[PDB]
Amino acid sequence: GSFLPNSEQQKSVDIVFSS
Amino acid sequence: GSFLPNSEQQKSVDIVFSSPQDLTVSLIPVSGLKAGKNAPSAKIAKLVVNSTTLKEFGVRGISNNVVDSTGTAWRVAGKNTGKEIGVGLSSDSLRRSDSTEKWNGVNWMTFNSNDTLDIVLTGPAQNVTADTYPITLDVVGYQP
Amino acid sequence: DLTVSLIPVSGLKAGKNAPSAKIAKLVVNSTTLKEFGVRGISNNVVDSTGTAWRVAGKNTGKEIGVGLSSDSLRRSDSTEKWNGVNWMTFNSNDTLDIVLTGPAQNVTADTYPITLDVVGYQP
Repeated sequence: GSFLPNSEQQKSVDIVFSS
Repeated sequence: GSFLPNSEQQKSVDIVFSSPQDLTVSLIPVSGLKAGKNAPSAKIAKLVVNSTTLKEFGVRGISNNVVDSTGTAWRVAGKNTGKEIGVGLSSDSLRRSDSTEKWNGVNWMTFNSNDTLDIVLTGPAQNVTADTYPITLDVVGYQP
Repeated sequence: DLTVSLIPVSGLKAGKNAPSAKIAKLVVNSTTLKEFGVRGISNNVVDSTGTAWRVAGKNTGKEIGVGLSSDSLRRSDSTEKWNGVNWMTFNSNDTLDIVLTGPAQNVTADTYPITLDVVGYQP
């Protein structure tokens, strides 16, 4: 049993509110 | 006693520990978001995580202000205004976890690789100033 | 002569595994020989009888400790010497367990080979 740091992954996006 | 040299044999077999390996990830901003008073739990992004050789994916929000013990709710600042909004996994998404795991102590909520999850404006209705708000998530393979 | 079967346990899992988890069953049968000796064969044998050794992930290149289980070791008839080399002996027509030696080994998600040498012994 465990976590796989081997496949840890980071992701970023921009959320846009218009007005 | 004696050993029988002519009876000596070598035998070999393979042992396999499996299948946890890898995943792919995608984070899609929701179209048509409008400044001002928003609906409670308004959807703002869709998270996709995909894989064959894994199943329980873990996810946490990453920011300068994470507000719960699993990192599934946090606050983010607008680029142009610096105003903060509360974001996190939707209540429906939270209820679809596979587990609540403690990476050597650090908590993560876990989800089936291949599911989509919703990121929403958390809490009661928020009044959101027009701006661009960055969101960052960390995703990881969990394995029982 | 001897008839030898070495049977992998199926569905094993990665990361923290049980201390001493069973990983293979050794089956040695004979109509003629009362006993056999057995040693693990690898690039890193770790005790004087060759009943504990290390092996590694074929794809990831990382190690695991393997060997006869403590129960299996306690079934030995004796430890004998063949021109000075120790071989633990066991009754033929028996099975023995090969296990993950040591603590909850963090087994990496891979395939691992095991090789044993088995020899007939007449007491």
